[PDB]
Amino acid sequence: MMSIAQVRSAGSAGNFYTDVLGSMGERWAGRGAEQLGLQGSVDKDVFTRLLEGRLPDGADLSRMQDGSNRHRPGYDLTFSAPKSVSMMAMGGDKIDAHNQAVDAVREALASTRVMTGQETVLTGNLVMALFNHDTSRDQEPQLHTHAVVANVTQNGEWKTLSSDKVGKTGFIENVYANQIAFGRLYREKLKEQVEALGYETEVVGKHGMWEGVPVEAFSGRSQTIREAVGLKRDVAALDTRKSKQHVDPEIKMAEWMQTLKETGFRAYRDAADQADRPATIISEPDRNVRYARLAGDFAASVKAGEESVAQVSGVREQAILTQAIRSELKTQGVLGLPEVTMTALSPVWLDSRSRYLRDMYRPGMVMEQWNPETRSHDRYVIDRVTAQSHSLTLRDAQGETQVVRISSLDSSWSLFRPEKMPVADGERLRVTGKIPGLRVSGGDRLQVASVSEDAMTVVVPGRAEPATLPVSDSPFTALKLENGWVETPGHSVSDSATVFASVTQMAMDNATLNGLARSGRDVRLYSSLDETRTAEKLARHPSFT
Amino acid sequence: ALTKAEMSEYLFDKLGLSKRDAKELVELFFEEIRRALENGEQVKLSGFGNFDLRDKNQRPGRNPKTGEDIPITARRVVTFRPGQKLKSRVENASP
Amino acid sequence: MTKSELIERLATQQSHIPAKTVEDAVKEMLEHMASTLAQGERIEIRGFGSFSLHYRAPRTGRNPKTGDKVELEGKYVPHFKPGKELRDRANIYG
Amino acid sequence: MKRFGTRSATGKMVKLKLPVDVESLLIEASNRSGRSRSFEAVIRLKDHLHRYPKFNRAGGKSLVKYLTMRLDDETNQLLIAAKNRSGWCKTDEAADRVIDHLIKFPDFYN
Amino acid sequence: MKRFGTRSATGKMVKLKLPVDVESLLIEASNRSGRSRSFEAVIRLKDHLHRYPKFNRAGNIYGKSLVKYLTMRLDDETNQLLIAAKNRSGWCKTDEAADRVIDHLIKFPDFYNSEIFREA
Amino acid sequence: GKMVKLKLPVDVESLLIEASNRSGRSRSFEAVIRLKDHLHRYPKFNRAGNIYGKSLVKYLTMRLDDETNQLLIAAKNRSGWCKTDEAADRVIDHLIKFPDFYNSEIFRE
DNA sequence: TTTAAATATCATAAAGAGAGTAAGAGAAACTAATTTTTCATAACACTCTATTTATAAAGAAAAATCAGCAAAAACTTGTTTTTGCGTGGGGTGTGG
DNA sequence: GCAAAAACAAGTTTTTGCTGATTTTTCTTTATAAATAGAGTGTTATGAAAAATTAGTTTCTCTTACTCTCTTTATGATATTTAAA
Ligand SMILES: [Mg+2]
Repeated sequence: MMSIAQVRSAGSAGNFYTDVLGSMGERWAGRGAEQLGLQGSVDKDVFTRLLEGRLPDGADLSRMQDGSNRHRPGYDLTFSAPKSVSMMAMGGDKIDAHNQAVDAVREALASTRVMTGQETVLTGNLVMALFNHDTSRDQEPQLHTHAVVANVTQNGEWKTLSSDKVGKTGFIENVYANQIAFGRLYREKLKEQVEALGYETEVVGKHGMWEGVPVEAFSGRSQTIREAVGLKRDVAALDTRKSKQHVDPEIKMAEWMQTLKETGFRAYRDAADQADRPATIISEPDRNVRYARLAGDFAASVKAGEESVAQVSGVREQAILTQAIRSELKTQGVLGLPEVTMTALSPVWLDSRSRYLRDMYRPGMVMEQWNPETRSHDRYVIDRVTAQSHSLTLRDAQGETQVVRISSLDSSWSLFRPEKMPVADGERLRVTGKIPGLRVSGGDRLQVASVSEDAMTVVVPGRAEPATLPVSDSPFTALKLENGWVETPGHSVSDSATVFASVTQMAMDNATLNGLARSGRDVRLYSSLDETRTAEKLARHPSFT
Repeated sequence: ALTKAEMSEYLFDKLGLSKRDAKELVELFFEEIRRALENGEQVKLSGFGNFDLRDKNQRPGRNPKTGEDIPITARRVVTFRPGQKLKSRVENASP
Repeated sequence: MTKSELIERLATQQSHIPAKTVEDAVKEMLEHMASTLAQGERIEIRGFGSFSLHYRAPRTGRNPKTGDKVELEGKYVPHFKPGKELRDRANIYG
Repeated sequence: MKRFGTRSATGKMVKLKLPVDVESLLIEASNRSGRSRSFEAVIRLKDHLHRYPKFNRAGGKSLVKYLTMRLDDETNQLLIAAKNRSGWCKTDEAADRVIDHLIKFPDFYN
Repeated sequence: MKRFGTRSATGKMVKLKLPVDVESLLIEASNRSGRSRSFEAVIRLKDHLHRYPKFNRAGNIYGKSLVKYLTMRLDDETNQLLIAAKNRSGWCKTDEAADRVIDHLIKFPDFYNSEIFREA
Repeated sequence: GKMVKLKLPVDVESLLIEASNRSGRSRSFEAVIRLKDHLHRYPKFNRAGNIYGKSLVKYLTMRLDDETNQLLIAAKNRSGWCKTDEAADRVIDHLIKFPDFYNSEIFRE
């Protein structure tokens, strides 16, 4: 059996895979492995260096994105067999029946992509480190080896192993498709050696799988998975996988021999070897009266306990509606009288065509760079934008300044725009980024009960206990938050929320109407168009009352 | 009279430096001379002149209006000796 | 310090402006001052001082290396009067 | 030059400022070519931006008539690069290039 | 009037904007050729794109005159040539097609698949 | 009888396809136009002979108008032959005499 | 008894318009960033003078910066050129 | 299926050392110029705040390029009918 999984991070696997004498020890192989001069034994530091991108040669395959190395380390090519072989190798059957069997890695699909607007090239070799494991995750006997194939392959130029989501012509696509074929490729060699060793072989079921009585007893993981689940099976396997626990090899042998007390055969080698969505519309022409009525209806909905969401398009219109909503809630008493003030950071979107353009950088805004060493963002405030050197001057919380050329900015930098906002009893807030100290994430709808000009009472969703946040008057310590009473059309999806929306005479477009219905079960739409003339736009899937 | 604002505008027009850049640069240009005179160095601006520093002994000064003698305290002063080139451009600089 | 050292200090403090641009700014400021003096005009910078031209009437003269007397033409000469802040900062006595 | 050079001008629409005595030139060109005023201005701006990247100039001084120019993505990037390279605001750079193209090439049918 | 050609053009159907002064002339040429109106327009345009890859424009001859729209459905090669000319000239696809059709009507009033050109 | 058909042997079918497709005209309209052209040019049409009849005959349809139908009716007095002859034989003669024919002013090319 | 026609009648396929969509025109309004005006307000100027301290005069050397240039180093522009998702999958259920 | 990060060639701007050019610094004795305390009076540079204003973006009404769909003759084949040898 070969189970194939994607390695996630170099730092994880480098320590994980490097960490009864074991099986035999660690190893490595590959037709391209010997080119770098590394064979057999492989050190921990070099293994993690190869996983992150540091080749034994001078090449470097690191790919920095979002402040982190997004390069995929490689693919884990595992090799495993039923409990029969592990029970054999427990006698201590020489182990090599599996090690040489895997040492089928003697790679036909190995290829790299080399453009010239158009192509793959048959490199045909790679560097694969093989780590030998003795038991399963239940510590029950299961001899298997993880052959970690790093995403590093040598046309005389190094490149990552081929991948292509469209076309599926690359190495990884073929390996994933040929999973069962490669499993059956491995399947044969153990029996081929056993034909000289004379032990029993027999097909057991699906896909020609072949596999001594205690074999059923040593399959606790398979039995538990079947009990829990009755392929995407994978969820149960991930959920029920306990972490590795240390066991003394002779104590483990004692436990195995005691638990297998009754059903068995040894005395097998003694003889066998002798081998030789509704909607409703209201019409109000003027913005002031329409917003006042909409906000009053929203406040009435909030008072009775009905879940409601405000909805307008456009930033300025959103601000106006938010002001009206807050005023009407204050009249209704849902929002508390003693308002306070605080600062917050709202994200500014950037991309490749824009982050090298000076026009969107302004003094008074915040820049954060993810420090890979401190594992936190260093916060700066832009003090100067200079055209003569195309350079921003950034000031830290300590007050020192540094000059950075715009051509040297990249995805590691995040640009935020400071803002100010009032807060009172019952205010609704949206988290816009990785808020420190909380598992809350972007878009989450926090609620605040009370404030004391120095700290806030906030209800984290699902925490069921009052968490507290600081009040800050500086960009360097402001929270990545926003007010969440009025949202953007189609921003959030809800199957039951009522959307108290307002639409102008020109926002009736298809996308706005589709997102509006998507935002909730029902919409109490307020329209700028005349009564029953706004209903002309209802020639769509959403229905009237 | 010539003004820091006038020199700032002149730098803006002839070099393109931003208004903040020109203002800060002229203010720093004056402040650096003030600091270099504060710490006792001589400033030799070739083509314009020298800012020598002179140490003065006490003198028997007086109040000219009342005639009462009031001693001049010993002090250190800045003296500007124009160079040869600047004087040539100024010899006929009639207002 | 000389002019080059002054330019170096200004460039070091003003990191964003290139050194060549700072040198050009210093030379242009000096030329502006020299031209304003040549135009018979007064320079006044609060906290630094004032530049002005004073008339010298035609007078007698002598060549001290030989002693021969030579009368000269009347001409203007530059003069400098330090400001309050510069006087306080440059002096080291009470 | 840098009358309003520090401002942000990433938008796709330019409220072109024209002297009242070249608005007549633009209207005449529009009538002769059939193009809308914005079309004529934008296409002449593209032509000038491609032909002359360096546009050193001495810098009107009368009443001004404002017109709406709706650039496309390619013209907007070139114009922003040019305004950053010259220090002028987007309106002034666009007006200078449009006026130069109008005076030098009176028809521009290509 | 004539707008900027911002939108990308890849569809095969085009609404030919012909001045009412020249719609009748195209109908006359069509009954001269024995070909259908729309097919006459297509067969004119596909060869006009061949004869004059570079095409100087007329100076808004009709302008304020009324216009009528004719349904056109082009083939792949004609569509490709038209889009190439549209990108090389900066007008919209409708205006480029209309102007080239008018030019081919004026120059060759009895065009016959590039082998015979004109009689009137 | 507005509908009448043309006896076209196998050999002339390829020539008709070539001439009509290069002309950019449909088969029916091309047939009617060619028939009217041959009727126009030779009002004194005489026996030409049915030489091609040594091949399998195929029919191409057409729909006449009043003018051409009456012209064929009157031309059938000139021959005493069948109406399929009156329609087809002159069409074959025109197809072998004037391919590449836009109008009367443009000659055989 | 065929057969050479005579005249319908469905099948559908280049045509040919009506409607919907979404984006361009053009004059208009809003918004905040840059520019010019207004306005304190303290620094500057001038006078009163008895007397102590500097510095032009010139002119030919020592010498002390400098600037223009030639060469390299940082740097931006435009264009290729490599990568990564995410996958599929037999069991013995592994690979944070 | 496409960005986005990385390599690479191409100028382009900014910095850096060299060496003659160019400007500075020295010395001789003698006259005026300048240096200056306090105080009063009137000017004037100059930074803060405010008002103007203008670049930039968003709005409102209309129009029409571009596409989809509904209708229509047009081309054509299948089909029934018919007069003569
Ligand atoms: Mg393992």
